[PDB]
Amino acid sequence: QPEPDMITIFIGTWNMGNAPPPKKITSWFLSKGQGKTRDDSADYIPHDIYVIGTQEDPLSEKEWLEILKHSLQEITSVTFKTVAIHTLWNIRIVVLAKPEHENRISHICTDNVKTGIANTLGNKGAVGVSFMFNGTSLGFVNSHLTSGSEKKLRRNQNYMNILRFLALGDKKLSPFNITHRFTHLFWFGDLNYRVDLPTWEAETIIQKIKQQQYADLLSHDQLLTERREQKVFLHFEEEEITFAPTYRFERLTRDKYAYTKQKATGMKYNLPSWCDRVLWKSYPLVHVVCQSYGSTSDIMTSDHSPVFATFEAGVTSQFVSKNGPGTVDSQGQIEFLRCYATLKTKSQTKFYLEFHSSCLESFVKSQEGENEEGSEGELVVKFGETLPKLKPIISDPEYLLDQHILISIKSSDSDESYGEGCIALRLEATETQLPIYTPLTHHGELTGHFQGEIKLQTSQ
Ligand SMILES: C1C[C@@H](c2nc(C3CC3)no2)CN1
Repeated sequence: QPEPDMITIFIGTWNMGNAPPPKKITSWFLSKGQGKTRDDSADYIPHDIYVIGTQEDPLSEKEWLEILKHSLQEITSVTFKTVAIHTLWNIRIVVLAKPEHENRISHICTDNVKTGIANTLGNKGAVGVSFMFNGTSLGFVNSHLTSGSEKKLRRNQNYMNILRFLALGDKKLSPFNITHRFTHLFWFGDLNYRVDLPTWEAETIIQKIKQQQYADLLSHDQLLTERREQKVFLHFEEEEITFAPTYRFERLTRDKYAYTKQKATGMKYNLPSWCDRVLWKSYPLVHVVCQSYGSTSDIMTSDHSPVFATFEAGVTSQFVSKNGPGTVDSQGQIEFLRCYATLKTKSQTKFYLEFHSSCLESFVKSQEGENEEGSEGELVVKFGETLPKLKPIISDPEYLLDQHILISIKSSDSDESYGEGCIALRLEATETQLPIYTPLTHHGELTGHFQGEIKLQTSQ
């Protein structure tokens, strides 16, 4: 039975509006409704992994697991195994996988983050799951961010608290937050970003939705505009939105958007918005292809419609050689040549690098770089040809070219990371000096760049 080099992943997000679901929710898992939808000819083909995020979920874990498993069994005739379930208040994440994957999945983590202080602590935050699928790390975040059209900045703050404080993946990757810990990271939920148009334009917006003319609405979507201005979700992807706004509907129909201000809304308007979203971030040059992104039309218990997204995701096998794991493979090496970091910091400390990768027995600390001034104000940290030669555990190019090197640049004075990035070993050539580049971030915000050349030796 061969190990896969691709799997498909279903991501669902649904704000259930504190109501039980209807008796049939299969359209959700089949990616049927509006937007980029899945071909009828695939309906019986199970996804490898289903990740369900709910918000305002009134069900017990048991109640929801029974509905989910019975739904998937009805669609696929497969009895899925529960990988993980984690709930914070009424925010929940469930991960189900095909039974054949049970001994491919390991290192299962769960965590949550509560966002806000005093007033603003008590119902918003995130839950997450991570695990290994053979040689591939997968992370999943379901977040319910702050509501309200005039709180986009609070949403952006919620995002930065969640990526700082959600403790998933390999705790040895200590300089790295979740945005660097996984081959593939999926972040979804009721992100609560709104279409920022005047209240008076509510009926105009509704008209546009009935005409399926989303362009003038998406140009005002706060998540798209905040992302374009690098305020949030830096280096994440989202598939083009081709489905109607998923909020705020009258319940038991989808024929009416309920946007007017009410006591129940705190006298806020809820103009039709794409609150419910799926984004991802994968390591450079790993296969990830969105194959569906849309909303259901027939699930009407909530004032939100469910959103689905499906992905092809590249995966690698758990590699064993005669040598590694448990020793180095003298036939392999990674050399970083003529490298320099460009940092936005005003601080004058010395800096050193750390190289972290599951292709190394443990992380490698460099010597300090040489600080110079850039022509436009910047700190440039030069490493020359002084960087430690990295000794991978396996030299086989079928393994090594699929790996990645995480880089942290740290202050000698404080040992704190000023920037984190990732370099793919999927090179155009081995034994050849080739340009490398990564942006550097810290707390998910841009702090600089790392660039130079790499020379990779494999056993071929
Ligand atoms: C309910 C179970 C659904 C299902 N059929 C299959 C295979 C074609 C035999 N896999 O799932 C069909 N109707």
